[PDB]
Amino acid sequence: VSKANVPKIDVSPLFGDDQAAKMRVAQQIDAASRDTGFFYAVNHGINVQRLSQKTKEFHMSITPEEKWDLAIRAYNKEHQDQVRAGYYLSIPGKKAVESFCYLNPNFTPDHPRIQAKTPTHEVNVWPDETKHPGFQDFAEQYYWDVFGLSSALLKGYALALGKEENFFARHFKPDDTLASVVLIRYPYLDPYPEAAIKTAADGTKLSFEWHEDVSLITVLYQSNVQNLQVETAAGYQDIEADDTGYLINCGSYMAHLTNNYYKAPIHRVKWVNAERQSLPFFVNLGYDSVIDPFDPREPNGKSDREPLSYGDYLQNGLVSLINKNGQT
Ligand SMILES: CSC[C@@H](NC(=O)[C@H](CS)NC(=O)CCC[C@H]([NH3+])C(=O)O)C(=O)O
Ligand SMILES: [Fe+3]
Repeated sequence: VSKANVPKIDVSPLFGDDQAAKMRVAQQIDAASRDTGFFYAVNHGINVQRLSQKTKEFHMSITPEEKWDLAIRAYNKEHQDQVRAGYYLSIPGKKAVESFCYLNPNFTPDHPRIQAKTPTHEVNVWPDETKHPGFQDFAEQYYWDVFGLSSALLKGYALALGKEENFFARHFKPDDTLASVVLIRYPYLDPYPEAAIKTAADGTKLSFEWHEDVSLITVLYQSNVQNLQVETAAGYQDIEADDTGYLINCGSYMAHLTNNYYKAPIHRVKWVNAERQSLPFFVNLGYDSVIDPFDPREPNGKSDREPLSYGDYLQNGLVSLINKNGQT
């Protein structure tokens, strides 16, 4: 398989006030978005080594009892309110992956959307503080660090599409974003059960099948173990690993809003027998956020798509992804 073109882009100007330098970053985002759909954000300012260390400490110390106590409803019928947030268990002999998902720390018991029991909004669940000292505080702070990077990236995408820098960012707010962090553990297993390995039509062994992301953009940290592939006009291509940067791509809400000018790249996860991490941040807007679809390839910029609220998009997309590629 040939190597995919995934450029490294220094996104540091997006945190500053040099408008010309921001346009030069926006062009790089435009170019990558129009080519393979992927780029590595470098000079992003986040301490990813500490994120990996704290995540490993958690994954390797959590016990079976704690996983049931934090489990989503797909694994524990007693937790009917946990559709998104909580622990997603492995099934030894059958399913290797396991993970922990958390949402906006501002979704507290008194938040208006939590009081209304609005779909896709939940109060996070956390392990015992005595058993995992500092974990909740670290994880909540990580949400806000990656939120800050994501806001800066959204400024770059807006400028790239010919809009004002707050075009997307104005709908991405601390008090109501539906964004999520997922701490995914992909384990080393000896023997690796065949039931946990899928095979693509082209013969490639996979851990997760082809898909488009359910997001506006996805901001991903991964270990230094090659595993991702992107479908291009030249076929599936390997994405090189880089554990110092963030791998960025568009999700299907960006494809909808831009009329496929910036596509949501189809990508898949190869099977690798290695202990590693996949830590995505899905950049989701607010429940009622609606951006009128447009088309940057058309002179009048008009699109033939109907407006879709982010809440409707997200609820439907997450269900569809489970139906297509299985409960994770
Ligand atoms: C390289 S794909 C990256 C990663 N796979 C995932 O993260 C998959 C596909 S993006 N996403 C999902 O299952 C949606 C989770 C949504 C979350 N539960 C929520 O409530 O927000 C991986 O396997 O490495
Ligand atoms: Fe994905």
